[PDB]
Amino acid sequence: PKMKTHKGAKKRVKITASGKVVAMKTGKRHLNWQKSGKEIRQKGRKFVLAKPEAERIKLLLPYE
Amino acid sequence: ASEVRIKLLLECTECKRRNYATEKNKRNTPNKLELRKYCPWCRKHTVHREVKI
RNA sequence: GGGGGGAACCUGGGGAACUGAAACAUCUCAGUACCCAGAGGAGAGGAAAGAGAAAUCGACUCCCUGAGUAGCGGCGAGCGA
RNA sequence: UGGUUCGUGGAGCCAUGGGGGAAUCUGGGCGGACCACCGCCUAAGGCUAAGUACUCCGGGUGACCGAUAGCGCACCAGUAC
RNA sequence: GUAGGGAAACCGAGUCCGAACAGGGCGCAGCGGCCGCAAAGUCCGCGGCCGUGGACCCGAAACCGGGC
RNA sequence: GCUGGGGCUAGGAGUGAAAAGCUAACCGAGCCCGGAGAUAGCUGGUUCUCCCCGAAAUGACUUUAGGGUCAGCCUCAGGCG
RNA sequence: GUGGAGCCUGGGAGUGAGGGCGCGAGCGAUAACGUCCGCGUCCGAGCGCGGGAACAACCGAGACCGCCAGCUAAGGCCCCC
RNA sequence: ACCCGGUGAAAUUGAACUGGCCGUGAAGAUGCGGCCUACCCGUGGCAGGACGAAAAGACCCCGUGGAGCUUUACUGCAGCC
RNA sequence: UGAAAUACCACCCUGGCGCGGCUGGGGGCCUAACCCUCGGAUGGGGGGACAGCGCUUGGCGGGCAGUUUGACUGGGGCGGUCGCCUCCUAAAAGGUAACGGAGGCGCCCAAAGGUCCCCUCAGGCGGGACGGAAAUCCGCCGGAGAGCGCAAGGGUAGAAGGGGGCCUGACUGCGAGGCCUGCAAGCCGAGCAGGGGCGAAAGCCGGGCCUAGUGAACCGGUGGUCCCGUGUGGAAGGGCCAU
Ligand SMILES: [Mg+2]
Ligand SMILES: [Mg+2]
Ligand SMILES: [Mg+2]
Ligand SMILES: [Mg+2]
Ligand SMILES: [Mg+2]
Ligand SMILES: [Mg+2]
Ligand SMILES: [Mg+2]
Ligand SMILES: [Mg+2]
Ligand SMILES: [Mg+2]
Ligand SMILES: [Mg+2]
Ligand SMILES: [Mg+2]
Ligand SMILES: [Mg+2]
Ligand SMILES: [Mg+2]
Ligand SMILES: [Mg+2]
Ligand SMILES: [Mg+2]
Ligand SMILES: [Mg+2]
Ligand SMILES: [Mg+2]
Ligand SMILES: [Mg+2]
Ligand SMILES: [Mg+2]
Ligand SMILES: [Mg+2]
Ligand SMILES: [Mg+2]
Ligand SMILES: [Mg+2]
Ligand SMILES: [Mg+2]
Ligand SMILES: [Mg+2]
Ligand SMILES: [Mg+2]
Ligand SMILES: [Mg+2]
Ligand SMILES: [Mg+2]
Ligand SMILES: [Mg+2]
Ligand SMILES: [Mg+2]
Ligand SMILES: [Mg+2]
Ligand SMILES: [Mg+2]
Ligand SMILES: [Mg+2]
Ligand SMILES: [Mg+2]
Ligand SMILES: [Mg+2]
Ligand SMILES: [Mg+2]
Ligand SMILES: [Mg+2]
Ligand SMILES: [Mg+2]
Ligand SMILES: [Mg+2]
Ligand SMILES: [Mg+2]
Ligand SMILES: [Mg+2]
Ligand SMILES: [Mg+2]
Ligand SMILES: [Mg+2]
Ligand SMILES: [Mg+2]
Ligand SMILES: [Mg+2]
Ligand SMILES: [Mg+2]
Ligand SMILES: [Mg+2]
Ligand SMILES: [Mg+2]
Ligand SMILES: [Mg+2]
Ligand SMILES: [Mg+2]
Ligand SMILES: [Mg+2]
Ligand SMILES: [Mg+2]
Ligand SMILES: [Mg+2]
Ligand SMILES: [Mg+2]
Ligand SMILES: [Mg+2]
Ligand SMILES: [Mg+2]
Ligand SMILES: [Mg+2]
Ligand SMILES: [Mg+2]
Ligand SMILES: [Mg+2]
Ligand SMILES: [Mg+2]
Ligand SMILES: [Mg+2]
Ligand SMILES: [Mg+2]
Ligand SMILES: [Mg+2]
Ligand SMILES: [Mg+2]
Ligand SMILES: [Mg+2]
Ligand SMILES: [Mg+2]
Ligand SMILES: [Mg+2]
Ligand SMILES: [Mg+2]
Ligand SMILES: [Mg+2]
Ligand SMILES: [Mg+2]
Ligand SMILES: [Mg+2]
Ligand SMILES: [Mg+2]
Ligand SMILES: [Mg+2]
Ligand SMILES: [Mg+2]
Ligand SMILES: [Mg+2]
Ligand SMILES: [Mg+2]
Ligand SMILES: [Mg+2]
Ligand SMILES: [Mg+2]
Ligand SMILES: [Mg+2]
Ligand SMILES: [Mg+2]
Ligand SMILES: [Mg+2]
Ligand SMILES: [Mg+2]
Ligand SMILES: [Mg+2]
Ligand SMILES: [Mg+2]
Ligand SMILES: [Mg+2]
Ligand SMILES: [Mg+2]
Ligand SMILES: [Mg+2]
Ligand SMILES: [Mg+2]
Ligand SMILES: [Mg+2]
Ligand SMILES: [Mg+2]
Ligand SMILES: [Mg+2]
Ligand SMILES: [Mg+2]
Ligand SMILES: [Mg+2]
Ligand SMILES: [Mg+2]
Ligand SMILES: [Mg+2]
Ligand SMILES: [Mg+2]
Ligand SMILES: [Mg+2]
Ligand SMILES: [Mg+2]
Ligand SMILES: [Mg+2]
Ligand SMILES: [Mg+2]
Ligand SMILES: [Mg+2]
Ligand SMILES: [Mg+2]
Ligand SMILES: [Mg+2]
Ligand SMILES: [Mg+2]
Ligand SMILES: [Mg+2]
Ligand SMILES: [Mg+2]
Ligand SMILES: [Mg+2]
Ligand SMILES: [Mg+2]
Ligand SMILES: [Mg+2]
Ligand SMILES: [Mg+2]
Ligand SMILES: [Mg+2]
Ligand SMILES: [Mg+2]
Ligand SMILES: [Mg+2]
Ligand SMILES: [Mg+2]
Ligand SMILES: [Mg+2]
Ligand SMILES: [Mg+2]
Ligand SMILES: [Mg+2]
Ligand SMILES: [Mg+2]
Ligand SMILES: [Mg+2]
Ligand SMILES: [Mg+2]
Ligand SMILES: [Mg+2]
Ligand SMILES: [Mg+2]
Ligand SMILES: [Mg+2]
Ligand SMILES: [Mg+2]
Ligand SMILES: [Mg+2]
Ligand SMILES: [Mg+2]
Ligand SMILES: [Mg+2]
Ligand SMILES: [Mg+2]
Ligand SMILES: [Mg+2]
Ligand SMILES: [Mg+2]
Ligand SMILES: [Mg+2]
Ligand SMILES: [Mg+2]
Ligand SMILES: [Mg+2]
Ligand SMILES: [Mg+2]
Ligand SMILES: [Mg+2]
Ligand SMILES: [Mg+2]
Ligand SMILES: [Mg+2]
Ligand SMILES: [Mg+2]
Ligand SMILES: [Mg+2]
Ligand SMILES: [Mg+2]
Ligand SMILES: [Mg+2]
Ligand SMILES: [Mg+2]
Ligand SMILES: [Mg+2]
Ligand SMILES: [Mg+2]
Ligand SMILES: [Mg+2]
Ligand SMILES: [Mg+2]
Ligand SMILES: [Mg+2]
Ligand SMILES: [Mg+2]
Ligand SMILES: [Mg+2]
Ligand SMILES: [Mg+2]
Ligand SMILES: [Mg+2]
Ligand SMILES: [Mg+2]
Ligand SMILES: [Mg+2]
Ligand SMILES: [Mg+2]
Ligand SMILES: [Mg+2]
Ligand SMILES: [Mg+2]
Ligand SMILES: [Mg+2]
Ligand SMILES: [Mg+2]
Ligand SMILES: [Mg+2]
Ligand SMILES: [Mg+2]
Ligand SMILES: [Mg+2]
Ligand SMILES: [Mg+2]
Ligand SMILES: [Mg+2]
Ligand SMILES: [Mg+2]
Ligand SMILES: [Mg+2]
Ligand SMILES: [Mg+2]
Ligand SMILES: [Mg+2]
Ligand SMILES: [Mg+2]
Ligand SMILES: [Mg+2]
Ligand SMILES: [Mg+2]
Ligand SMILES: [Mg+2]
Ligand SMILES: [Mg+2]
Ligand SMILES: [Mg+2]
Ligand SMILES: [Mg+2]
Ligand SMILES: [Mg+2]
Ligand SMILES: [Mg+2]
Ligand SMILES: [Mg+2]
Ligand SMILES: [Mg+2]
Ligand SMILES: [Mg+2]
Ligand SMILES: [Mg+2]
Ligand SMILES: [Mg+2]
Ligand SMILES: [Mg+2]
Ligand SMILES: [Mg+2]
Ligand SMILES: [Mg+2]
Ligand SMILES: [Mg+2]
Ligand SMILES: [Mg+2]
Ligand SMILES: [Mg+2]
Ligand SMILES: [Mg+2]
Ligand SMILES: [Mg+2]
Ligand SMILES: [Mg+2]
Ligand SMILES: [Mg+2]
Ligand SMILES: [Mg+2]
Ligand SMILES: [Mg+2]
Ligand SMILES: [Mg+2]
Ligand SMILES: [Mg+2]
Ligand SMILES: [Mg+2]
Ligand SMILES: [Mg+2]
Ligand SMILES: [Mg+2]
Ligand SMILES: [Mg+2]
Ligand SMILES: [Mg+2]
Ligand SMILES: [Mg+2]
Ligand SMILES: [Mg+2]
Ligand SMILES: [Mg+2]
Ligand SMILES: [Mg+2]
Ligand SMILES: [Mg+2]
Ligand SMILES: [Mg+2]
Ligand SMILES: [Mg+2]
Ligand SMILES: [Mg+2]
Ligand SMILES: [Mg+2]
Ligand SMILES: [Mg+2]
Ligand SMILES: [Mg+2]
Ligand SMILES: [Mg+2]
Ligand SMILES: [Mg+2]
Ligand SMILES: [Mg+2]
Ligand SMILES: [Mg+2]
Ligand SMILES: [Mg+2]
Ligand SMILES: [Mg+2]
Ligand SMILES: [Mg+2]
Ligand SMILES: [Mg+2]
Ligand SMILES: [Mg+2]
Ligand SMILES: [Mg+2]
Ligand SMILES: [Mg+2]
Ligand SMILES: [Mg+2]
Ligand SMILES: [Mg+2]
Ligand SMILES: [Mg+2]
Ligand SMILES: [Mg+2]
Ligand SMILES: [Mg+2]
Ligand SMILES: [Mg+2]
Ligand SMILES: [Mg+2]
Ligand SMILES: [Mg+2]
Ligand SMILES: [Mg+2]
Ligand SMILES: [Mg+2]
Ligand SMILES: [Mg+2]
Ligand SMILES: [Mg+2]
Ligand SMILES: [Mg+2]
Ligand SMILES: [Mg+2]
Ligand SMILES: [Mg+2]
Ligand SMILES: [Mg+2]
Ligand SMILES: [Mg+2]
Ligand SMILES: [Mg+2]
Ligand SMILES: [Mg+2]
Ligand SMILES: [Mg+2]
Ligand SMILES: [Mg+2]
Ligand SMILES: [Zn+2]
Repeated sequence: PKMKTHKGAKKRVKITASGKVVAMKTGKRHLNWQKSGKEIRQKGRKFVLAKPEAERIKLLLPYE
Repeated sequence: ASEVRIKLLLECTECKRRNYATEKNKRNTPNKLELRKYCPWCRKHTVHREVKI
């Protein structure tokens, strides 16, 4: 039967127009008091997943 | 951080928003910290007061 | 008038486990297997105390599509209108 | 408690084992807690073809098998054992 | 498939963060003498490999249901 | 005490002067059919020919350590030069 | 320096039990056909060929096929030879 | 038991044209090397070898395998309050 | 006369008693539901609104049920170990293993942070009341052997060491370019804008001489934002930013 979309990926990740995979930086969910503003700030950005991991995640999103 | 060395927030005195988190030793510094910091809402420097985290 | 029988099919009353989650308990397998009662050439459902946003539609059943969407989920594995 | 995509979730809707317990259109249920507004619908009686499912049975047809294959059985087989 | 960016409202060859007109992220773009061609993309066939099913084949000890 | 005949108690159940004994010639949970092609990161096995290339047994992480994911190393197609 | 060199994109892997030897160390006992890293090498996959009596990895050497032709390598030239 | 007449199994079995020593070899060789010994084929006997047969080691470890049993392991359930 | 002031008629407080409404517990009794029983039963007797039974609450609960009960390892167990930092092993780039050799971390500091200004150690000898090997003072020599919160190493006085003044950059919005690297992380960072601190200025400042002082998701809390809000306006509940 047809593949199901993986919803954990669909809730964490986006495929861009050119087929890159974009996610949120990790590491600012908590324990932030002693992190510099630089660390908090740059962790607020999206980042492009490395190619091997992006390929796997895109196979989990067959209908995006 | 420990029991004596607490985490805390710094609240802008003028708009009341918490703009910074930091720490202190509450045995060495039992009084609430007051420090001038840039408040991004007021867009100026402002006295900030220690507030519970 | 009933009783009993009939390969599957159907509805109702009950209802697992291995397995999957690379352990496992919620979760999955699955309301499946199976037991039982009943039905008939079918059975169930059916003529809105409906749908749900169209100033709208107009019983029910069944196929395609909507759609692996909306969502549900130790937000895991998966499940899924 | 069950059903639903809904696993307690903001949890409505449909069903109901326990307790309490109305009203007859100025009555009542619903539009996902709740309230107001605006609309939809008429619960607690029953029946109802057809389109759908299956293949014991009959026929037709195979880029189906050809006796270790094809049904377990081409033959006195659910037999001998 | 012909538009993307943004959690979203929303804006749109832009958009998001931002006070910014800053900086950055993600986006945005044919060969020939009008007709050719070649091409987004998409459909169908074919082939490799992946997902779901027992999924290359044979093999437990066991677990469960209904009977004997 | 032994023994014939007629009876009753059974599968997480019976029966046991107790050995986890016995319950139809293997009982720490009978047998048959079914779920069922359970699951097996294990062992075995895997069938014509010729031609070109041609590894690895390392690193990281892993209830991981004889299993994996990514990287390294092999190969094919397109491109660069 | 034109090589089964290199770089880029993508399809398919297998491997993630290594082992001997030389050198450099640690562990061990200035033990092990011991053990754990490093550089190299061969076997693995060259248990195809010559030498080493025999013998994966020591020395010689990378087997496309055929020849009752020639030159060499290591190692040999008294007989087995 | 043995010889003759009658009847006539079995496990096992890669194929066999199946000697000793000292070596070598995956470390205990009929099968490799060197050497020694040895005409061809049976019959009755003996058990040292064929790491002889049987039984996919019960020990031991490993598998995120199973099952019985225990408890102030976890989480439920019957039962009782 | 006080805050209020007077006879008299209201409403209602305080607190109490007494009659009743109504119900909460308790004590007692009754019988008829319900239960037991009696040659006899539309009855007699006994129990009795208890017990039994339905729904629901919390509890005890191997009698039973499903399971879990880590890895590394010169076999396994036992013991030890498991992430992070420093040195060595490590073969003069980087990296490099063993249950190889040695030590440390799971904090801390409101100054032990920013800047400006000033200052320079340990130690030896000589001299000095109480005063000593070493308290504080003076002189001479003394480049770094002291110091730098804590392991070790590197670094360091031409300061990163010691003292003082003013301060909060222990910034907000970003970030060219890199180090490292399987991923995910981790690290360094000029420069631009906002609003500042110190300095006459050049300038420095996005914590700390440096390398340990740490924890991905999920789930949830708190502050803010006012982005979503299931016909509509709200609300419930979410998202986003921060913790
Ligand atoms: Mg999820
Ligand atoms: Mg984060
Ligand atoms: Mg986290
Ligand atoms: Mg957060
Ligand atoms: Mg949060
Ligand atoms: Mg810090
Ligand atoms: Mg900071
Ligand atoms: Mg901060
Ligand atoms: Mg921010
Ligand atoms: Mg679609
Ligand atoms: Mg799309
Ligand atoms: Mg009947
Ligand atoms: Mg019957
Ligand atoms: Mg009938
Ligand atoms: Mg049913
Ligand atoms: Mg019934
Ligand atoms: Mg049922
Ligand atoms: Mg049923
Ligand atoms: Mg049951
Ligand atoms: Mg289960
Ligand atoms: Mg299964
Ligand atoms: Mg399955
Ligand atoms: Mg699965
Ligand atoms: Mg499982
Ligand atoms: Mg599994
Ligand atoms: Mg298991
Ligand atoms: Mg399970
Ligand atoms: Mg189910
Ligand atoms: Mg069936
Ligand atoms: Mg019937
Ligand atoms: Mg019909
Ligand atoms: Mg009918
Ligand atoms: Mg009907
Ligand atoms: Mg009607
Ligand atoms: Mg669609
Ligand atoms: Mg289901
Ligand atoms: Mg209810
Ligand atoms: Mg529910
Ligand atoms: Mg449910
Ligand atoms: Mg929820
Ligand atoms: Mg619901
Ligand atoms: Mg309602
Ligand atoms: Mg009810
Ligand atoms: Mg109801
Ligand atoms: Mg009305
Ligand atoms: Mg009404
Ligand atoms: Mg209703
Ligand atoms: Mg209702
Ligand atoms: Mg409605
Ligand atoms: Mg009709
Ligand atoms: Mg009909
Ligand atoms: Mg019909
Ligand atoms: Mg038909
Ligand atoms: Mg037929
Ligand atoms: Mg044929
Ligand atoms: Mg034929
Ligand atoms: Mg035949
Ligand atoms: Mg046949
Ligand atoms: Mg024939
Ligand atoms: Mg057949
Ligand atoms: Mg037949
Ligand atoms: Mg016959
Ligand atoms: Mg979007
Ligand atoms: Mg915003
Ligand atoms: Mg831009
Ligand atoms: Mg760009
Ligand atoms: Mg064309
Ligand atoms: Mg095409
Ligand atoms: Mg693939
Ligand atoms: Mg299947
Ligand atoms: Mg199967
Ligand atoms: Mg299959
Ligand atoms: Mg397959
Ligand atoms: Mg058994
Ligand atoms: Mg089980
Ligand atoms: Mg079990
Ligand atoms: Mg049974
Ligand atoms: Mg007897
Ligand atoms: Mg008897
Ligand atoms: Mg008898
Ligand atoms: Mg009995
Ligand atoms: Mg019995
Ligand atoms: Mg029985
Ligand atoms: Mg049993
Ligand atoms: Mg049974
Ligand atoms: Mg059981
Ligand atoms: Mg029993
Ligand atoms: Mg007895
Ligand atoms: Mg039997
Ligand atoms: Mg027996
Ligand atoms: Mg058992
Ligand atoms: Mg059992
Ligand atoms: Mg038996
Ligand atoms: Mg059956
Ligand atoms: Mg099954
Ligand atoms: Mg099986
Ligand atoms: Mg299993
Ligand atoms: Mg095959
Ligand atoms: Mg080659
Ligand atoms: Mg490795
Ligand atoms: Mg990893
Ligand atoms: Mg681990
Ligand atoms: Mg490891
Ligand atoms: Mg293990
Ligand atoms: Mg091991
Ligand atoms: Mg394994
Ligand atoms: Mg790979
Ligand atoms: Mg290469
Ligand atoms: Mg190519
Ligand atoms: Mg090559
Ligand atoms: Mg190559
Ligand atoms: Mg080339
Ligand atoms: Mg490739
Ligand atoms: Mg290929
Ligand atoms: Mg392939
Ligand atoms: Mg492998
Ligand atoms: Mg692999
Ligand atoms: Mg491995
Ligand atoms: Mg290995
Ligand atoms: Mg090995
Ligand atoms: Mg090695
Ligand atoms: Mg090894
Ligand atoms: Mg060596
Ligand atoms: Mg070596
Ligand atoms: Mg030498
Ligand atoms: Mg040497
Ligand atoms: Mg050596
Ligand atoms: Mg060493
Ligand atoms: Mg010696
Ligand atoms: Mg070795
Ligand atoms: Mg050695
Ligand atoms: Mg050695
Ligand atoms: Mg080697
Ligand atoms: Mg191999
Ligand atoms: Mg060779
Ligand atoms: Mg080679
Ligand atoms: Mg060789
Ligand atoms: Mg060889
Ligand atoms: Mg040879
Ligand atoms: Mg050789
Ligand atoms: Mg030789
Ligand atoms: Mg020779
Ligand atoms: Mg050799
Ligand atoms: Mg050798
Ligand atoms: Mg060649
Ligand atoms: Mg010559
Ligand atoms: Mg020579
Ligand atoms: Mg010679
Ligand atoms: Mg000669
Ligand atoms: Mg004779
Ligand atoms: Mg004879
Ligand atoms: Mg022969
Ligand atoms: Mg012979
Ligand atoms: Mg030897
Ligand atoms: Mg041998
Ligand atoms: Mg020998
Ligand atoms: Mg011989
Ligand atoms: Mg021979
Ligand atoms: Mg030979
Ligand atoms: Mg020989
Ligand atoms: Mg020989
Ligand atoms: Mg010979
Ligand atoms: Mg001899
Ligand atoms: Mg003989
Ligand atoms: Mg013998
Ligand atoms: Mg004998
Ligand atoms: Mg032999
Ligand atoms: Mg023997
Ligand atoms: Mg023997
Ligand atoms: Mg044997
Ligand atoms: Mg054997
Ligand atoms: Mg076996
Ligand atoms: Mg075995
Ligand atoms: Mg074994
Ligand atoms: Mg055995
Ligand atoms: Mg044992
Ligand atoms: Mg062992
Ligand atoms: Mg075991
Ligand atoms: Mg485990
Ligand atoms: Mg494992
Ligand atoms: Mg287990
Ligand atoms: Mg068990
Ligand atoms: Mg069992
Ligand atoms: Mg009384
Ligand atoms: Mg009475
Ligand atoms: Mg009485
Ligand atoms: Mg009484
Ligand atoms: Mg009661
Ligand atoms: Mg209650
Ligand atoms: Mg309860
Ligand atoms: Mg317990
Ligand atoms: Mg148990
Ligand atoms: Mg299970
Ligand atoms: Mg566990
Ligand atoms: Mg565990
Ligand atoms: Mg272990
Ligand atoms: Mg050991
Ligand atoms: Mg070892
Ligand atoms: Mg060993
Ligand atoms: Mg050993
Ligand atoms: Mg232990
Ligand atoms: Mg790590
Ligand atoms: Mg090194
Ligand atoms: Mg070194
Ligand atoms: Mg080095
Ligand atoms: Mg590097
Ligand atoms: Mg250790
Ligand atoms: Mg320690
Ligand atoms: Mg100061
Ligand atoms: Mg001095
Ligand atoms: Mg002195
Ligand atoms: Mg003195
Ligand atoms: Mg003195
Ligand atoms: Mg020093
Ligand atoms: Mg220390
Ligand atoms: Mg200073
Ligand atoms: Mg200062
Ligand atoms: Mg000032
Ligand atoms: Mg960069
Ligand atoms: Mg990286
Ligand atoms: Mg780190
Ligand atoms: Mg500025
Ligand atoms: Mg300024
Ligand atoms: Mg300034
Ligand atoms: Mg100034
Ligand atoms: Mg300035
Ligand atoms: Mg800066
Ligand atoms: Mg410091
Ligand atoms: Mg400082
Ligand atoms: Mg520090
Ligand atoms: Mg960190
Ligand atoms: Mg989770
Ligand atoms: Mg959340
Ligand atoms: Mg909010
Ligand atoms: Mg709004
Ligand atoms: Mg609503
Ligand atoms: Mg609304
Ligand atoms: Mg209003
Ligand atoms: Mg609104
Ligand atoms: Mg409001
Ligand atoms: Mg809100
Ligand atoms: Mg945050
Ligand atoms: Zn403010």
